[PDB]
Amino acid sequence: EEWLPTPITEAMMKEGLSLLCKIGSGLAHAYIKLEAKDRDLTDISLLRSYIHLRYVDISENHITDISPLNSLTHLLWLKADGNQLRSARMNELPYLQIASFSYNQIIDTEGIFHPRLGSLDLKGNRIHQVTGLDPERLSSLHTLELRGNQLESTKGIYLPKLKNLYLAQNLLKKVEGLENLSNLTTLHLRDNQIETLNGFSQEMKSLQYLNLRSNMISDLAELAKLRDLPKLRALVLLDNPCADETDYRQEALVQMAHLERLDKEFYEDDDRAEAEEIRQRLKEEQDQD
Amino acid sequence: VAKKLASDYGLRCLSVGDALRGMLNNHPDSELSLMLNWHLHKGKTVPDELAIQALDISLMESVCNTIGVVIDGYPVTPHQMDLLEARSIIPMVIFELHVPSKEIFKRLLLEKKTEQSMSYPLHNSSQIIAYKNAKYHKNINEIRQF
Repeated sequence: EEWLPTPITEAMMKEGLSLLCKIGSGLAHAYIKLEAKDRDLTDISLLRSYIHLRYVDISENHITDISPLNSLTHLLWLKADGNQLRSARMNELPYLQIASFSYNQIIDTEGIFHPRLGSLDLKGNRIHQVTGLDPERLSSLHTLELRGNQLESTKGIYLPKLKNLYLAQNLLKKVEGLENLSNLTTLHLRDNQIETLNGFSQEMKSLQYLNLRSNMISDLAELAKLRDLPKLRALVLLDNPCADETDYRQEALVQMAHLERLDKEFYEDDDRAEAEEIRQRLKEEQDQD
Repeated sequence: VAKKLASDYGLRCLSVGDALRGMLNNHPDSELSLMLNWHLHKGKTVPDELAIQALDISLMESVCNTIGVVIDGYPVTPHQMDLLEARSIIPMVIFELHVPSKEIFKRLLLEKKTEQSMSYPLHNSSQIIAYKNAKYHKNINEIRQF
């Protein structure tokens, strides 16, 4: 927008390059870290000479592209948050264990393919939707963070490798479709908006915990539904309209005894002994059928 | 095994990186440190002469110099073996470990368990590991023969 051209020189490499380790051949040795987070940087052309890193942070810079890194996949992790990037259009990386590109100019999910990334963060990006999300080739992607993102359709996030996803504060007028991702272990809709289920079931069997803070939820009949999950043990409904219901947390403890936690608060365990009597009352109502 | 030896009778073992790293602290602007930096910034990963010097410098280290040192997995090339002989860095005795790939992979799966024992990211690619091991065979055969 206003920046000086900011390539880089030996001097920066002499400061940044650090941690000396024996290279991908297991023969010679190399420095493994780079550090030029914020120097108004724009260009990486010198960096090409140092293919052997495992770790870099260069977040909060004016860097617009890193495509030469596609030659250098032996890196294990990169952080470049805040930078000017628009999508992950890199090669399908065989080693980039982790990355983050939060607060970037990123819009979508292009190039998100890497077999050997496990965790990704992208909060405060401009992301709106799935644009290709391979169930298999992302063979290690276990974690994605996306807080605040501008998100849209959430079907097609069909990534069995993922454990947990965080679309908290994301602008999702509705969410949708998780049932097939059995490895799904946690979701936050913390500070989100929604009022009814959108294709969720016990088939997300690994799902232990869901946050729905500030969502529209009111009808505790939903407590009948995702109760079906075999391992869900925690929820949040804090600040939802259902917090005005006279039982609410109580009724939720009736609906799921192993609801250990709600609303930043582990349950009153002796109120589980209460809720067992209340479950008896429910069964006396229900077993009239 | 190297560590077990080092502990059990206070012996030394060295990797090349150990010396180079020591040099970085012992004087970051020594001749060898200056060359090392210059090469690193050129991307010249350890021109062997540097390691050779660092190693014989390590022989200065009194514990080793008087008592005992072992070196692990080094040289990695015949060319290094030759230049070591040229200085005459020359072990009295050499031992070699022959191992099925199956065992290596099983150990690596236990290392995978250790990765949860660990936490910070680390390079764990069995694929690279296999490549390196194969090239270890390639060079070690010639090195052994000589």
